[PDB]
Amino acid sequence: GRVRTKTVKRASKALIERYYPKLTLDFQTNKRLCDEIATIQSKRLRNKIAGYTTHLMKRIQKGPVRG
Amino acid sequence: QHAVILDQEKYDRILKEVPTYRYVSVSVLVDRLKIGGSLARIALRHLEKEGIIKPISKHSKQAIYTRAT
Amino acid sequence: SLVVQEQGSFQHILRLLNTNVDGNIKIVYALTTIKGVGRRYSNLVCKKADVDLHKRAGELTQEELERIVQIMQNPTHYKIPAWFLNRQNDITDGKDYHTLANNVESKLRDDLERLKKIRAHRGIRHFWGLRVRGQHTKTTGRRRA
Amino acid sequence: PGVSVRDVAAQDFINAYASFLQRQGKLEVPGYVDIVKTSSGNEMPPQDAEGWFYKRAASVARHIYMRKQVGVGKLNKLYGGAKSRGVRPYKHIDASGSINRKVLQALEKIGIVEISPKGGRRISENGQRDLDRIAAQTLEEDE
Amino acid sequence: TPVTLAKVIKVLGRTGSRGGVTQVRVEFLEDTSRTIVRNVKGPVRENDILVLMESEREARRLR
Amino acid sequence: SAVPSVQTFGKKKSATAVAHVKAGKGLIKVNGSPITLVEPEILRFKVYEPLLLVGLDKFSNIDIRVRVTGGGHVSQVYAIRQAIAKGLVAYHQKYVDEQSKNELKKAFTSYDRTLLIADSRRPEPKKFGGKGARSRFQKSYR
Amino acid sequence: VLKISTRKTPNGEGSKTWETYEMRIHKRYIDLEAPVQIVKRITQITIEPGVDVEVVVASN
Amino acid sequence: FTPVVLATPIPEEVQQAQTEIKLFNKWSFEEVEVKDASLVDYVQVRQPIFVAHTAGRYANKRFRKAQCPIIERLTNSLMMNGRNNGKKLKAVRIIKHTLDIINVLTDQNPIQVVVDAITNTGPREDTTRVGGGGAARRQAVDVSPLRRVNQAIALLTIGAREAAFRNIKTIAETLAEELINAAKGSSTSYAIKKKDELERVAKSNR
Amino acid sequence: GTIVLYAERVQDRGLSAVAQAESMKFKLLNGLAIRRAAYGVVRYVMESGAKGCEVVVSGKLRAARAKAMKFADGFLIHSG
RNA sequence: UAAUUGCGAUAACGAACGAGACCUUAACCUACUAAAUAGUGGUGCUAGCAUUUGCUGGUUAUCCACUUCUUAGAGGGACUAUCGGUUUCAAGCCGAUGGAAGUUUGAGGCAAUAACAGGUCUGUGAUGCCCUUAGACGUUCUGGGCCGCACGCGCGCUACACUGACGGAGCCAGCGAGUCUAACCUUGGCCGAGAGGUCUUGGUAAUCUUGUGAAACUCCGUCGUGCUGGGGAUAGAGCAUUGUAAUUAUUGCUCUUCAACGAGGAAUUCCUAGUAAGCGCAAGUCAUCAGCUUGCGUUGAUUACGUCCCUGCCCUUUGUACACACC
Ligand SMILES: [Mg+2]
Ligand SMILES: [Mg+2]
Ligand SMILES: [Mg+2]
Ligand SMILES: [Mg+2]
Ligand SMILES: [Mg+2]
Ligand SMILES: [Mg+2]
Ligand SMILES: [Mg+2]
Ligand SMILES: [Mg+2]
Ligand SMILES: [Mg+2]
Ligand SMILES: [Mg+2]
Ligand SMILES: [Mg+2]
Ligand SMILES: [Mg+2]
Ligand SMILES: [Mg+2]
Ligand SMILES: [Mg+2]
Ligand SMILES: [Mg+2]
Ligand SMILES: [Mg+2]
Ligand SMILES: [Mg+2]
Ligand SMILES: [Mg+2]
Ligand SMILES: [Mg+2]
Ligand SMILES: [Mg+2]
Repeated sequence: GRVRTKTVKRASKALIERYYPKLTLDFQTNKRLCDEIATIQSKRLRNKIAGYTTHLMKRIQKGPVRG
Repeated sequence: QHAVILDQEKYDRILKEVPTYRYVSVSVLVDRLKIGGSLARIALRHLEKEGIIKPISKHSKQAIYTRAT
Repeated sequence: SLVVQEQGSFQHILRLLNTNVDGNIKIVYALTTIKGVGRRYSNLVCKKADVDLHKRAGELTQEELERIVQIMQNPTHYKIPAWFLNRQNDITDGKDYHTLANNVESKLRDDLERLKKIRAHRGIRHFWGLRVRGQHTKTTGRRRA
Repeated sequence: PGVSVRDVAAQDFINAYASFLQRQGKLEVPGYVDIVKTSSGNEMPPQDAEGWFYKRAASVARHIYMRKQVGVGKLNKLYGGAKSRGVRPYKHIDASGSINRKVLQALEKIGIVEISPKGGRRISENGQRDLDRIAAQTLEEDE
Repeated sequence: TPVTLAKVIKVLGRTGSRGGVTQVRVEFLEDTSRTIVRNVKGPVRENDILVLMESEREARRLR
Repeated sequence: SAVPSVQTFGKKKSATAVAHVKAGKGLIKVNGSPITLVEPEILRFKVYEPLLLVGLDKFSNIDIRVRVTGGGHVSQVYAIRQAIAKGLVAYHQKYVDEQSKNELKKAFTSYDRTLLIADSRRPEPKKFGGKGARSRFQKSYR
Repeated sequence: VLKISTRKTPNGEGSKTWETYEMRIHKRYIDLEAPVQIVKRITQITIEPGVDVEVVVASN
Repeated sequence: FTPVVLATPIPEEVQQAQTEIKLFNKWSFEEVEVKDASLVDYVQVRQPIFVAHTAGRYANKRFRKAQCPIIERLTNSLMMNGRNNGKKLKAVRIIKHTLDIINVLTDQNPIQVVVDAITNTGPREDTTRVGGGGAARRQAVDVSPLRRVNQAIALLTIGAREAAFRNIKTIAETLAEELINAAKGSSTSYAIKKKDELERVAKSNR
Repeated sequence: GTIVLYAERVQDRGLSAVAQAESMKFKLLNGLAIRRAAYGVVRYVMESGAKGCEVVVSGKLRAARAKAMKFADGFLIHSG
């Protein structure tokens, strides 16, 4: 199954907190934003982050998310 | 034991019967008569002389013939 | 269309080379009942005897019979090549042969007796009853006899 | 209006030319041909003792006609078969080379083919013309 | 023969200690005023239709 | 001169069927030979299926060259049927107008037997311990 | 792709495990048309360990 | 049908009996209705197809299997017992032959003949091996509509398979001698004998 | 003449396993103590700016039944 | 959740190793850079059927243009996207839409701590100790042995046939390998039923072998259920190849002999998609010899999309008189 790891989610929270205005609900733009404000050592990882970060946004923007 | 040579008597059986069957093939001949199977195959070339039977699919493996016309 | 009849002419079961030969089975294969005629030999003899292979040995004129029997015991004389044969270059006579009938078992016996008389390795096993070509005997050919 | 053999069914074409070749009387069926197996791989000799040689000749014609040049080797492997080895597993085994050669020698005797540069046989303009002709014949087998 | 059609409404889960028989709830098709739980041999999803022989019974857990 | 042609291809396993489509009197040829002859046999209508789903007439104004490599007697068929199909639409992409194209495009995908999207299944590598990629040599224990 | 496939084990005990090594050999060529000074310079100015180099005259 | 010409021929039996209706090998898919409901949605006879062979990709999800034409599921379930595996080409011909035998034997649509066969053969209720206790009894349950289609073909193909073994008859023939004796359950059918006995066992041990 | 041997020093021997490996060899060969030889190597690598170091001696340490000892300090990975 | 994978619950807070990341390989790219050792369109020169222009070939460069197909560099690409159903409406699971791809995308490489008297001194000029060291346990030479056959056991191969065999005929792969102070891959020509022989040839190789024209398979025909032309054991006779040397048959060929085997008791192995199964092929070995293995691709499914009933394991609860740890 598809469970995102700590290093992933750990990054998403970290990104979101200090970049909420800069980020959107769209995967591809966010994906790009990662190349600027973060230095990720591989593409799959970077997308995976960009993907979960975009996931939280799409529910953050529907009510405050626990952490 | 079957029959691998025409008996004339056996021959009469054929054309005075095969148009009974609305389905005839290699086997169809064998069990209703006691044809060889080898000769069954020649009897079927033969039985498409002046179409005593009519074809719908002729194949190496399987032959499908129907009643007269 | 091989749809023809034949009256009393057809005669099932005839006799060749001291063998009894089925008539309602194909010539090429009817003849292969004899100790010494396999498919490839029976296919060729027949060719050289002007015989219509599209036939059963229950046909075949008693004329067509001798014409076949003749070629079978003098094959090398009817444009049959020596390699096609089951005993070329004898060990006592040097002539190219092709044995048949009860006569094959005979020269099978002679051959064995031969190199048994001589008490060579190969001959011994035959007598004992072991396998004579270099196979293992440890784990195979069991139940014997 | 403008036929190649390439517009012909293979079993259609090659059946016809084998009959035309046989009828033509001119070829050269080798002295054996009644005793031969065509490959060590095979079990028995060809069942149409009469015209199998005609059958193969036909095939080879059309086969070199579609290529550039094909040799005696290739023809062994093209006509190669699977050999039973009894209690052992089957492998691919080439054909008799006399057969496919004697064809390729008795096919310049009627100039359908010829020797080629690079090696092997090519199709002659004599032959190329010959097949496309009897291609169209079995084409218009429609009355 | 009193054969009865029935439409699946909900897949409860899988009993049988093997895990071969699946529980289901059916909408009696002809008379929708009935709703019962049955056991199935094959793979069943929602909405497909079952053909009930003895139209009472109604079983539960299995091994 | 050089003719208005277009070029597409079809793949199915290791098969790769090159296609050439130019305006023409309606030839449709695979490996220098009429499509009506593609005799891996019972699958004949597997190569026909791009021609009759969209209308035989769309092809009267186009000459098709197909030729195949790789795969087998059966993988090739699927690879050429997909070449023709990907070709009719590509000609119509470059040379005609859109609204027409997605009559053709929508015709196929509603029926799609791969037709214009390449089946991506490939063989799986064998692993040591068995003749197959999942098949394991028989063991025996005690 | 060079391929060497053997057993991980020495002797012959344990599950019948195998290993497979590779050596990857990469090749390419570039064609030039240049005379006296540009020929002997370019063979040597472009040089680097691990990289095999070779230049060819012409014709046959 | 407005016969269009082009450079390379393309026959009239092609041109017409295609672009008009999508007949099978050349049988019409229309008007074939699944007699007996409940088994519908599973006996797929509604997306027409010329041949019984597709780049089938039906075993990733669970019931994608059901969007496979019941003809092809039949022609697939043919090709088995080691010496037959993979040989789908052969099976397809065996089928083409089967339908032709059937249409000769009883007019009608042989594709409707095949369907009718599948339906009346699939067991409505079955027996599962319950815990029971030592001499473990056998519980009686009904069976899914998906297995009814599955088991049908199975029995049926094994019907023709086992029949035509050491017998002169061809598979194409016994496939028809097993479908016709089942599309109107004569009980001279392996499947139909098998089905009535599953239920005999099911009406019982409940 | 067509072949010519050259000579380098090193890029800090504390970072090369081989130069270290042989150091444990010589140190042990020069009679040194098992555990001391271990840590002294470890601490040279570690003070050579490494991220970690692990030295594993197997064999007969205190004779008879053979054992193995692991002396590590810092950080290692093992995986991909 | 495949996962100490995560949400969370929280006297814990924050982290490292392992898992994941990572790497390889396989899928998409009409976007970039290129190509006589890869292809294609046109153009010359030339062949044939048609001749209504056309269809089909030949030409290692005739000459030009290109990069779709091929190759491999550089990047792009997916994140389980989008919507929907569930759920602490959390991690997530399911569905439908598109997408080359939505089972960790498929498949591997790597892989912590701790442990076993598990195997290997017969891989090593790795090695302690014992042993032996010129009637040698060293070394080399001649011959035999490892294969010896009442029988037990395991891995296989070929089969019992008609969804077949045999004969024609159609004809399609991918992974691979190959000769310097040398005799490897070998086309082609001739000869030979065959096996093989002989004269030449190309290639240190995307260039020559080789489109490795592979088998399964497809068509047509013969056979017609009979231990049959299914099956090919055992055996006789002969011809060739490797090698100093083939006997205790190295292998290959040809004719002949034509066994058991009519679906396999109790048991029992392996498998979830290009998979199982069937099919052959290259590579290792190799002078010769594969019924073995390592990979490769061709044909291509039924059944599951589950559970703890059996059998192993893993965590937790629990008992202990075990700790050399239920041998
Ligand atoms: Mg005999
Ligand atoms: Mg072949
Ligand atoms: Mg063949
Ligand atoms: Mg065999
Ligand atoms: Mg095999
Ligand atoms: Mg890690
Ligand atoms: Mg890992
Ligand atoms: Mg953890
Ligand atoms: Mg070029
Ligand atoms: Mg050109
Ligand atoms: Mg979709
Ligand atoms: Mg050893
Ligand atoms: Mg041994
Ligand atoms: Mg084993
Ligand atoms: Mg045989
Ligand atoms: Mg055949
Ligand atoms: Mg026999
Ligand atoms: Mg071995
Ligand atoms: Mg406790
Ligand atoms: Mg305790």
